[PDB]
Amino acid sequence: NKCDVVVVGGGISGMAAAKLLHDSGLNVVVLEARDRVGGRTYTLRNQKVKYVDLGGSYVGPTQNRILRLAKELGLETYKVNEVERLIHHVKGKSYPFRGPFPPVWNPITYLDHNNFWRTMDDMGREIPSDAPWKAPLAEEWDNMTMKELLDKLCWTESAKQLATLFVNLCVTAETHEVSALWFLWYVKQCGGTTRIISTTNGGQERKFVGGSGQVSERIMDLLGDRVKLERPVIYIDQTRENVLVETLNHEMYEAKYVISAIPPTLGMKIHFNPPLPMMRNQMITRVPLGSVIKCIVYYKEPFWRKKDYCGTMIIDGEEAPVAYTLDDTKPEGNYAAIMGFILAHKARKLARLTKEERLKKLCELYAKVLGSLEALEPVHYEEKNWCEEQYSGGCYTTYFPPGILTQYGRVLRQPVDRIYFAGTETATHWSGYMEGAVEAGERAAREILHAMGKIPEDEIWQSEPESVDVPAQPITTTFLERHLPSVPGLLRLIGLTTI
Amino acid sequence: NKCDVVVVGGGISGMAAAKLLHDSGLNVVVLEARDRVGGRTYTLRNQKVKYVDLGGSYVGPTQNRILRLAKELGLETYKVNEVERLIHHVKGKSYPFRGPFPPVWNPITYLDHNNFWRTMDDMGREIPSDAPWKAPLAEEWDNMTMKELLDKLCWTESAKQLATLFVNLCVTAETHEVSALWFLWYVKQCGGTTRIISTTNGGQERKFVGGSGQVSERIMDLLGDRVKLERPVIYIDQTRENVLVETLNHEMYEAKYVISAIPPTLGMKIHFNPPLPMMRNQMITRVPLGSVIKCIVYYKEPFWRKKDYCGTMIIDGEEAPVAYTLDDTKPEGNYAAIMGFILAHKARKLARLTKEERLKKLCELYAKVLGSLEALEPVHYEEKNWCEEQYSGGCYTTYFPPGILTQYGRVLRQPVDRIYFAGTETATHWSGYMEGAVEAGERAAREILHAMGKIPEDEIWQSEPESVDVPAQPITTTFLERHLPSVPGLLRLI
Ligand SMILES: *[C]C1=C([C])[C]=C2C(=[C]1)N([C][C]([O])[C]([O])[C]([O])[C]OP([O])(=O)OP([O])(=O)O[C][C]1O[C](N3[C]=NC4=C3N=[C]N=C4[N])[C]([O])[C]1[O])C1=NC(=O)[N]C(=O)C1=N2C#C[C][N][C]1[C][C]C2=C1[C]=[C][C]=[C]2
Ligand SMILES: *[C]C1=C([C])[C]=C2C(=[C]1)N([C][C]([O])[C]([O])[C]([O])[C]OP([O])(=O)OP([O])(=O)O[C][C]1O[C](N3[C]=NC4=C3N=[C]N=C4[N])[C]([O])[C]1[O])C1=NC(=O)[N]C(=O)C1=N2C#C[C][N][C]1[C][C]C2=C1[C]=[C][C]=[C]2
Repeated sequence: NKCDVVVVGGGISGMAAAKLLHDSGLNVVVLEARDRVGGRTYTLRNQKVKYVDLGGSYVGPTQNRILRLAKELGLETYKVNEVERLIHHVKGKSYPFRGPFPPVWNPITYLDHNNFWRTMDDMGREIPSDAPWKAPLAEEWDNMTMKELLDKLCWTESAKQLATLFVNLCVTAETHEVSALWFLWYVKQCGGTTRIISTTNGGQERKFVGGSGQVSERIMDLLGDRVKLERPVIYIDQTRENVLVETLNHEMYEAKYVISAIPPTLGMKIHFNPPLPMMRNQMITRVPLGSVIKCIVYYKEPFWRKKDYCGTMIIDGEEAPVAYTLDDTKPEGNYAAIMGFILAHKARKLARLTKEERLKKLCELYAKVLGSLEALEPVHYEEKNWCEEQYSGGCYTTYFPPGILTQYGRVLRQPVDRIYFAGTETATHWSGYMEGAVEAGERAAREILHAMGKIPEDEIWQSEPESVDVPAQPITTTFLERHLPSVPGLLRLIGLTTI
Repeated sequence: NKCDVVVVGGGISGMAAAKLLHDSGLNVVVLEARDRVGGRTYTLRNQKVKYVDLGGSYVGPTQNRILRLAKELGLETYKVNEVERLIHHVKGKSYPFRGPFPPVWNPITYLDHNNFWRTMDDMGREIPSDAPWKAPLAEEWDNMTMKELLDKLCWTESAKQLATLFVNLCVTAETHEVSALWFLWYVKQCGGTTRIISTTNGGQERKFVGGSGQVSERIMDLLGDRVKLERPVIYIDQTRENVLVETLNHEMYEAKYVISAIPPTLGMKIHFNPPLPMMRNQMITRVPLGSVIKCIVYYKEPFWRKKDYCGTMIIDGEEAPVAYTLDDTKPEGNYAAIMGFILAHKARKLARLTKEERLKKLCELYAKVLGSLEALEPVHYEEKNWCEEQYSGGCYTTYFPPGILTQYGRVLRQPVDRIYFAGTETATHWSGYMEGAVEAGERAAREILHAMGKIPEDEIWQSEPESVDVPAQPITTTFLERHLPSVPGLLRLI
């Protein structure tokens, strides 16, 4: 029944909020809809895989909050395999390469590719992380889809196709589904294009030994009986002195404050008294999550390594069920595996098939790309379709369709009386990730601490010291990369020299 | 507790479904979240206004289902005033005109305007009403916003601005918010551009005497104690032999079947066991409703009529809080009033103001456009901001952002085990309107009747005889309208 703060949702954000508040000496309850904690992270354990992350998994440099929280809980990271060559598969052909990005040899295509990435970052610099709607051209960029932006920016099909794959992979949505402003914000608040797509020195550098699900599990252990599983919140009443929170299984909870640590649209599952203010009421119907099936194919050995392939494949084209893979072999070199995401429309399309049919398509693709018959002999397969999750709504995170961020973005983390808003979607650095969940959870917790008069206002937003275990190399550009012209820039140079 | 069918939602669609099923001899319960029926229709009554529709109000020719249902309930329509001249206000200036559409005098602008409307209808003819995702170019049109389409089609700013107003008014959303495919379907399934925006011979021809809220109210009377007010559904359990439906106030209902007669996204407010199939699970997070405040300013007399103005104003520009008005005077000529919609981003922007501040902005605008100081002396004001409604989500209806209709559209009315889907959003003719609510409610009811073996499959979808009270004149085009070239067409000819 009675406590200081009810936290709705036991994912990383809710658990981090509850832990902070508990550590501060407050009585907290976590109400979790599912029979488990973790939310969009889920570590499956069986004999065949030992352990596997079926949701959120990767961490990297600049993600200092999740790294610190996990370290405190007794967890370790290991490096995702990127020792050998990456593969770029284009027009039914594989091109091995070293370094983070597939080389471009055609000089026009090179200028186009260079300009695209550069422009994405240039545009991002105009977008405040904590207030994207305050960008000078916010409205213009928000009233455009990423598809429209790509059509304007890319003078080659090659750049457009790779840019499209980049969008699909980053936000599990089609270029035509998402606001250009929102997507540009999303990339910028992750530290830019290089940081977001890189394995080495980027978001995909590392995984947790034993799985990411341990983060939420170990906090639950610390909180004891304070975490209530199978308690979906259905009703929040703020008419009285204490907030009343009701669950589906008929239980009633009373608190001074509430943290909502669920995906914004999942707020729809709760009936509010009094009704939510107009802007939030409408906002929560406007913010869908993306579509993804995470698939892991297991092999007897990491055979790709013997061919000097690290396991990273970037695969162009509609036919490919998966567009980006990573080696998912354990740090010990066993339980050899390839991880791939079936993204956006392909998640929708391929969900109609059986598990076995999906496995077959993946193996035949990998056999083609790696040029290896061994890819046709999987020993095991695991997958998770996040689109079917009632209490997630999708994965990895919430996307904003055109026009929504400028009109409703201000509302995202605006408190509603005694309800404060956590969840990775309300973060300002690595929003969408486990890192963002920690930031948002701890910030929401601190908002309540300030409301109670326990901390000053300037302590609500707290900086994080850099991890000593996972140091961040700065993102650099060469002179040529900075100053080489775009395609229209080169054409203008030709038109001017013709005088 | 126990019945044949639980209907979730007591708006027109749910009420029509419940009435049909009740008339067939089944035991029906209606579970309604609010302390009233009607949903997106609401008729306010007080001495100052007598009665006023604050939500859905207008009906017109081809809307035969709502007309028949209302007639059976003892209701009558009257004609919205369009006797005198309409006004097109452009660049701070009023241009009175007769007929449905504002004249265009510049020949290039004329060609551009003509081509736009014609192209909208041409495109719509390729879109099946019952399956828009089956249009030959469905993906292409769905992956584009209406803003993108307008940018391609309109060679003049004049046409683009008017086209924008048209979109805003029809679907309470910005051109950049909505799929081109969805919007083109929306217009086509209302009978085309002429039918959708016309007062005379169109969707705004008539209102119900006494208000549209009477439709749901009178059905509730017919159903007696079967309608349960203040019963928001929170949980539907389909694991057992009978469906279990739980409400917020702790009551449990058991039925053989369920009709969901709420806006698709409001399905999110219900916890499902077993979980919804993947496609619907995601669909209901992808389908927002538009943004609108309906505002009615009352005056001592319908003074605009004396100046040979009917009360219809089409008002261009960002500054104007309202872009289209209609005379809202009662058929008796009293309770003189002007109705306007504050739409899309302007609803969001102007909601921050007080009621009094909004009234002032409306009156000053009307005084400008009508050229009358009398517009500055309102006797009364009523408004309703539908964006604040927990159990509506907005108004008039659900819009589809780019990419959603082709990917998730098939799911809209696909049954989930024993749950069937009503609501105006699932209609194929005047979806979005009271008319569509009747169609969907009665069709959903008939799906259950067929599932029970009570009617054959070909009786699920039923045609409606034309109303004798509100006959439909066919939409015609002139020879020049059909064959005059577009702007690029004329340039190609040069
Ligand atoms: C799903 C997913 C996947 C598949 C993958 C991934 C992901 C995901 N991610 C993301 C994460 O996970 C997130 O962010 C997090 O987790 C979030 O958290 P939060 O905020 O906390 O939330 P959640 O989890 O959801 O929780 C919530 C909770 O609540 C609950 N509920 C609901 N409702 C309710 C409740 N309760 C009570 N009541 C009511 N009503 C639920 O149940 C839950 O529990 C990510 N992340 C990271 O970090 N990392 C990673 O890994 C991940 N992933 C992804 C990835 C991707 N990446 C990409 C980009 C670029 C690139 C890539 C790859 C490769 C290359 C490149
Ligand atoms: C709001 C609005 C406004 C402002 C206006 C208007 C409208 C609206 N409209 C629309 C209508 O109203 C609709 O469609 C209907 O109503 C629908 O119905 P339904 O389907 O049935 O649905 P609702 O109503 O919503 O109902 C539902 C119910 O449910 C319930 N719930 C929820 N949730 C829940 C429940 N329950 C239990 N549980 C749970 N969970 C609720 O509460 C409800 O009750 C329209 N319509 C028509 O027809 N007409 C008209 O008038 C209208 N309006 C509009 C108009 C416009 N127009 C335009 C276009 C073009 C033009 C114009 C104007 C001028 C010129 C031109």
